[PDB]
Amino acid sequence: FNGLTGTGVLTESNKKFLPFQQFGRDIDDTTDAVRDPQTLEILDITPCSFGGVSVITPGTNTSNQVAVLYQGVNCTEVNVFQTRAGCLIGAEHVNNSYECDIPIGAGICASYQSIIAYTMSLGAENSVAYSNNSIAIPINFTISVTTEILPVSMTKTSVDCT
Amino acid sequence: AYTNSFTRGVYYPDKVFRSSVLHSTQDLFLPFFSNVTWFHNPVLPFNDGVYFAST
Amino acid sequence: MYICGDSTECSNLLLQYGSFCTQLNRALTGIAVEQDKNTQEVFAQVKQIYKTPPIKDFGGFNFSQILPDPSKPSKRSFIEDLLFNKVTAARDLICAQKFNGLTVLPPLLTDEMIAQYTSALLAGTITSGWTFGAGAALQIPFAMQMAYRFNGIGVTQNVLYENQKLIANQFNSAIGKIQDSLSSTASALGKLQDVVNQNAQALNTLVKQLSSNFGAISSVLNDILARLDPPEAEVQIDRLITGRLQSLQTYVTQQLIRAAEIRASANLAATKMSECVLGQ
Amino acid sequence: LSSTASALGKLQDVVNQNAQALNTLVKQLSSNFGAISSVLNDILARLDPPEAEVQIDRLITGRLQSLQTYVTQQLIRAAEIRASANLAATKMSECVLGQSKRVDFCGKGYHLMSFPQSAPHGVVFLHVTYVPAQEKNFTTAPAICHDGKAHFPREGVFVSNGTHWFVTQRNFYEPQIITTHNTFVSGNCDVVIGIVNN
Amino acid sequence: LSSTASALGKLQDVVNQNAQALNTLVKQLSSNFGAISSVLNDILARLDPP
Amino acid sequence: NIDGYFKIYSKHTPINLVRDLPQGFSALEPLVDLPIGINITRFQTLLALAAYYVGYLQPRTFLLKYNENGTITDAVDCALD
Amino acid sequence: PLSETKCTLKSFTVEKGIYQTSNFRVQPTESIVRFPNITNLCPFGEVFNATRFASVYAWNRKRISNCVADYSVLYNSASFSTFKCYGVSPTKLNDLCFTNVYADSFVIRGDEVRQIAPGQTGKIADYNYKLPDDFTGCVIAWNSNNLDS
Ligand SMILES: *[C@@H]1O[C@H](CO)[C@@H](O[C@@H]2O[C@H](CO)[C@@H](O)[C@H](O)[C@H]2NC(C)=O)[C@H](O)[C@H]1NC(C)=O
Ligand SMILES: *[C@@H]1O[C@H](CO)[C@@H](O[C@@H]2O[C@H](CO)[C@@H](O)[C@H](O)[C@H]2NC(C)=O)[C@H](O)[C@H]1NC(C)=O
Ligand SMILES: *[C@@H]1O[C@H](CO)[C@@H](O[C@@H]2O[C@H](CO)[C@@H](O)[C@H](O)[C@H]2NC(C)=O)[C@H](O)[C@H]1NC(C)=O
Ligand SMILES: *[C@@H]1O[C@H](CO)[C@@H](O[C@@H]2O[C@H](CO)[C@@H](O)[C@H](O)[C@H]2NC(C)=O)[C@H](O)[C@H]1NC(C)=O
Ligand SMILES: *[C@@H]1O[C@H](CO)[C@@H](O[C@@H]2O[C@H](CO)[C@@H](O)[C@H](O)[C@H]2NC(C)=O)[C@H](O)[C@H]1NC(C)=O
Ligand SMILES: *[C@@H]1O[C@H](CO)[C@@H](O[C@@H]2O[C@H](CO)[C@@H](O)[C@H](O)[C@H]2NC(C)=O)[C@H](O)[C@H]1NC(C)=O
Ligand SMILES: *[C@@H]1O[C@H](CO)[C@@H](O[C@@H]2O[C@H](CO)[C@@H](O)[C@H](O)[C@H]2NC(C)=O)[C@H](O)[C@H]1NC(C)=O
Ligand SMILES: *[C@@H]1O[C@H](CO)[C@@H](O[C@@H]2O[C@H](CO)[C@@H](O)[C@H](O)[C@H]2NC(C)=O)[C@H](O)[C@H]1NC(C)=O
Ligand SMILES: *[C@@H]1O[C@H](CO)[C@@H](O[C@@H]2O[C@H](CO)[C@@H](O)[C@H](O)[C@H]2NC(C)=O)[C@H](O)[C@H]1NC(C)=O
Ligand SMILES: *[C@@H]1O[C@H](CO)[C@@H](O)[C@H](O)[C@H]1NC(C)=O
Ligand SMILES: *[C@@H]1O[C@H](CO)[C@@H](O)[C@H](O)[C@H]1NC(C)=O
Ligand SMILES: *[C@@H]1O[C@H](CO)[C@@H](O)[C@H](O)[C@H]1NC(C)=O
Ligand SMILES: *[C@@H]1O[C@H](CO)[C@@H](O)[C@H](O)[C@H]1NC(C)=O
Repeated sequence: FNGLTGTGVLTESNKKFLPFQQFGRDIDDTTDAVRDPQTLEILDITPCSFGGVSVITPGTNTSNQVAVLYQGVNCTEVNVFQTRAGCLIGAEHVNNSYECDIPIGAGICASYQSIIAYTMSLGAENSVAYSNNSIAIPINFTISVTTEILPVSMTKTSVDCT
Repeated sequence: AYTNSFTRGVYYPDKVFRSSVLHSTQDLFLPFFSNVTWFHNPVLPFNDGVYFAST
Repeated sequence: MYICGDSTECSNLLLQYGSFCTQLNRALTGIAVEQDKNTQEVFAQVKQIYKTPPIKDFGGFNFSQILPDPSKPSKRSFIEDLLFNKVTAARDLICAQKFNGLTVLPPLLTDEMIAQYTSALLAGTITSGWTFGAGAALQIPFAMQMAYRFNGIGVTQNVLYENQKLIANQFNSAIGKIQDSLSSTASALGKLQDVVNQNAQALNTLVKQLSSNFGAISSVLNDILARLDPPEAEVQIDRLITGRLQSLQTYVTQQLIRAAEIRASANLAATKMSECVLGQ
Repeated sequence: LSSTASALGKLQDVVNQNAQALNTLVKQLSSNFGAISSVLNDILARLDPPEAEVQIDRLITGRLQSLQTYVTQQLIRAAEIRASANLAATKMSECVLGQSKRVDFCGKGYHLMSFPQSAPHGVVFLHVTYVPAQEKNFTTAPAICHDGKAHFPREGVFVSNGTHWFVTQRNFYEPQIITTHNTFVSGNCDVVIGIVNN
Repeated sequence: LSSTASALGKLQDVVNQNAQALNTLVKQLSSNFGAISSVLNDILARLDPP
Repeated sequence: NIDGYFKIYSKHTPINLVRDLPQGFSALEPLVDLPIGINITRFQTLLALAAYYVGYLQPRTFLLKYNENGTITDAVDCALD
Repeated sequence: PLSETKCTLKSFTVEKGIYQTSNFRVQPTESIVRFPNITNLCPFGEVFNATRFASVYAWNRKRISNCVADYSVLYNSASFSTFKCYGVSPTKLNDLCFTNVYADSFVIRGDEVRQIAPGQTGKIADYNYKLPDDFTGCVIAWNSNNLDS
């Protein structure tokens, strides 16, 4: 457009221009609407979709198949399963809830048993039988041993200049 | 006679459409609360621009 | 995308600077990974998911101002609703991207899971005392638990049993006063706003440093590439990489430095949750 | 420990991070940085000072920038390691040389003692804890009225198996008959809620 | 406290580190940095803008 | 008059006061831009077959605020106080 | 995709987890170009056809606007001596659109045409016609010996 070069999708804009502007924009010089020099009409501009990809795999040792997550993109222009963190390809949807190993995001995570994706389960549910005239006392006991590891130091390295 | 020009003399600096934004600009403006001179065919100076009101 | 906006020659030329991009991506990925462990270590300290019974015989105390309400958007309580309304949204659908190359990822734990964790912790504390942290829950009446808790500071247990109504009324009045204070004043939550302000301002500073000449003839790459021949335009392509690289490096360093303190605060909050809610 | 692996993830992660950072630093020495060659020996043995100095300046500034970045990352990592070491020293001091009354600090349960063991670049704590089990639930009461006087327990709790009343400690179940050597009287019982005749 | 020296070490190291950092910052103003001269007024007063 | 270009702005609004300039805010929409190139130092009004206030412009930095529809609502003069 | 993952990790074995490999952008096609609505020829020819020029102390100026300017027709001419064109480039001048053009004309001896350039001193460049430090469109000097000799 008259020396203005760019890429995107042109749509019929709704914002109203005063009769003396040539092109609109927004914060930090992002050209948002332009009038064409022939039909005088106003069209708004926005870039088409783009974004990263991720691969979910159970490990080469176990299986040789993967699933692909396209981040932050509507899978209408890329079983396809629509998440809130993008959209997933190669993983079926199950309506059961388990504890999962590979997190994806927005409460959705996938695992291997193939390559199913579900909503992570918070934990086992139970209701304590509360009452105002009863208590519960243990009768037996157990002795348990637990381990924990803490780092304290790393290697000492020196690098010269010359 | 002299008069105070409270908030008069603000124009559109450029031919760009903006909305819902605060924009900091630097240009030739009439200072706020400036001192305008009432007049009543005298030749007048034209320093770097003239704001010419009327009634 | 940030340094060489959707171009080909600039990407080729950037390859001569070695590998000054795996470091930035790896640092950002590490920060993003630890930002989920920070939340996981705090709330995820309960094994099961307890729930309060329909019986509401607590001796006079009313916890209805903090227990979850089923007729709520996210099944939150009154105090949580006020706190949410007193803090200043792209969560409707997938709309998080930018032409510059910056994106915001969604958190692993949605707010409903956090609310469920808090409700489970509160119900366990109310209905089982401190016994649900060591092993399994042991139900015990609330008045007897409070009489046990007075005995831990020196005061004998016959003080509560003869002044139960006064203590219950004082607790209810204190809860009401806290409700009124939270509802009226909104400047109490000053610690949670500083982080948001700092992050937003740093991101704005990063974005606002793309329209800078840095010594070249223009601040946009396309016009330089569409006006100069390519045995000379490479001189002006340089002096633009060397500034956009320094800006990114400064942003990454500042992000690491200010994420360390958030990790420290998360550790402190985890300790407080461990030895002040579960026990005494 | 002998069978299951990947139980020492923290130390392995630290070593991996350090080695990866060092390898990335040493890998940057082969970059052109806009000069004509990536090695000083060929540049010096192929040109005269007037522009050889320009080439050397380019290479020097690139290498110096890489070195500065590496040093900054090392400083951050060292600060984190110092924080972890301080936490480990605190845990040793409280849990090995004494007994900890602060919950969930050492182990999951009631702490008894701990044993330290060495590690390639860290320390391993073994905590011994006491955990109750085999629960049973009875009927309780807050006080007992005898001849118009209210009796409370010194330490323990009132329980009933269905016909008889006993006093038992909180964390274990052993019943004792109610005498005047384990209960104390406090006034009359008309305001206490839950009194029982016995 | 009033007899043995080097008892309040940590504060002394903090002060020394701050002083050394400030000194080495103010000391870098005299470096050439690959230019003709480290003084800006003279190098402006001896050459044309290009 | 800036670097060979002569620019004229204008506005027209009704007022209720009869003494001096009223209190309010309204932006000025450009009308005429001319590539003349000569300079001007003095000027003089002309009559037909009254009063007029004259003020002089100076270089300054302002902070303008735009509304939803793209019309300036208010401004702040940075070098005042 | 597994091959891409192995490339990213630079190893033949990958463990359990999620990895980030690359990114995808939609490729655009069918480019469009829109230009203004006038096709008048431009008087560029008259400036070089000018029989008379001026002296350096009073140099002639013309402002050019509302044209469809063609520079390939002038560039391909082999009658010019020096055409070192600063600013952008000669060959791309046909792909740009400007707002105004300034044409400046005079005549000078052969030993001073090297001095019409920014960032340099002398007698004529400093006391007759000084170019600014940013740039010029570009300078065109051509031989004309019969006209004033
Ligand atoms: C993917 O794209 C479709 C097409 O635009 C979206 O459908 C519309 O989405 C907008 C908001 O993004 C809503 O306001 C409209 O009501 C939707 N219309 C229809 C017919 O669905 C869709 O929401 C996008 N996202 C997903 C996950 O499909
Ligand atoms: C404790 O008393 C209750 C009385 O039934 C029992 O525990 C509850 O049993 C009901 C089933 O009727 C469950 O719905 C509740 O969830 C239980 N409460 C718990 C587990 O806290 C049980 O009979 C008694 N406990 C023992 C060990 O006998
Ligand atoms: C729980 O507390 C109540 C009183 O606070 C105890 O007895 C109640 O007695 C009245 C008659 O005075 C009845 O109408 C109530 O129905 C009783 N309470 C309940 C919950 O039924 C009661 O014995 C206490 N213990 C239990 C296990 O309910
Ligand atoms: C606990 O006490 C509070 C304080 O009064 C109660 O809140 C009010 O309860 C009355 C009685 O039903 C209602 O009419 C009011 O509308 C309640 N206040 C509000 C702001 O809703 C609360 O209901 C009590 N809870 C229980 C379980 O008794
Ligand atoms: C101890 O203090 C409490 C409150 O701090 C007193 O309770 C108040 O007593 C007054 C006077 O009888 C009542 O008007 C209030 O309604 C009481 N407050 C509540 C919450 O019930 C209490 O009386 C004091 N103790 C003594 C022995 O005076
Ligand atoms: C509650 O405990 C008491 C005391 O242990 C029980 O009373 C004893 O019951 C046994 C049952 O065989 C008799 O042999 C003893 O003679 C009883 N002792 C006395 C002093 O009478 C009582 O039976 C227990 N109640 C229940 C329901 O188990
Ligand atoms: C515990 O014993 C006392 C005294 O025997 C009971 O108090 C009496 O209750 C009866 C019946 O309600 C009244 O007629 C008397 O006036 C009360 N006082 C006396 C001195 O007899 C008390 O009800 C008993 N408690 C229980 C739970 O049975
Ligand atoms: C911005 O523009 C809109 C639309 O032009 C204005 O809304 C109009 O307001 C007038 C007066 O109140 C109504 O008669 C019209 O019906 C409205 N149109 C629409 C589409 O709503 C609005 O007043 C302008 N100003 C602001 C601050 O929004
Ligand atoms: C003066 O103008 C004429 C016509 O505009 C130019 O004549 C053209 O010259 C070119 C170059 O030799 C030829 O290819 C064309 O065929 C000529 N056209 C005509 C109509 O004669 C002439 O070059 C111009 N002179 C100068 C000095 O610019
Ligand atoms: C452009 O020119 C064409 C042909 O002369 C005409 O049909 C069209 O209306 C013009 N566009 C305008 C004046 O915006
Ligand atoms: C590969 O998987 C098998 C079974 O899942 C397991 O026994 C083996 O240890 C694994 N190999 C490695 C190197 O972990
Ligand atoms: C999920 O699967 C179960 C299987 O029985 C089905 O009943 C349920 O309707 C499914 N949910 C949705 C949203 O389709
Ligand atoms: C304007 O100028 C006149 C004369 O110089 C002076 O009396 C008057 O106070 C001035 N008013 C203001 C607002 O400066």
